[PDB]
Amino acid sequence: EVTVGKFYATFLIQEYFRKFKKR
Amino acid sequence: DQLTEEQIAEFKEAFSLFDKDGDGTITTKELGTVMRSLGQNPTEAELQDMINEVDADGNGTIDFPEFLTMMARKMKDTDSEEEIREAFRVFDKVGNGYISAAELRHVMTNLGEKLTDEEVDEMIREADIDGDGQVNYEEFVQMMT
Ligand SMILES: [Ca+2]
Ligand SMILES: [Ca+2]
Ligand SMILES: [Ca+2]
Repeated sequence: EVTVGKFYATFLIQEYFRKFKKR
Repeated sequence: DQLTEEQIAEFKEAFSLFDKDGDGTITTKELGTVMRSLGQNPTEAELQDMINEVDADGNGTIDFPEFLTMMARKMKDTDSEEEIREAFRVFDKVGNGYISAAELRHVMTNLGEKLTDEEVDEMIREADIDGDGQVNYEEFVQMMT
């Protein structure tokens, strides 16, 4: 669970970058 | 269960963040490079075990089909709110309920590989709604939604 969460957290930061660029 | 081309492409962008040499695999060395850049310091044994959680065919590296299997399952199995809560706990290293502006700037600068200083400045300024130099959980939720 910890390893998966760490990979997923970096994807979620990249998702923020996409969202911010849209706003 | 549905997975669009766009969703797959976004997961590929996450893969390539670790696969910095573009050879189609994530190694213990590449994983360790990213983790150390973010202030973690796993042993080589810990990095091998981390690769093994994702490496379905046992050849010692993560390829994109393995990465995609893991990332799509995590997205499917986790409510969107818990995904964000978990991520906040990842970046709140102390566990005090806050990510300092300096810490978030460092995370963004290392994970958004082309971002300029001005871009990260705008993001931080927008993120820290109340302007206290920290990003709390409610502010992090606003970022992600
Ligand atoms: Ca590689
Ligand atoms: Ca493999
Ligand atoms: Ca704040």
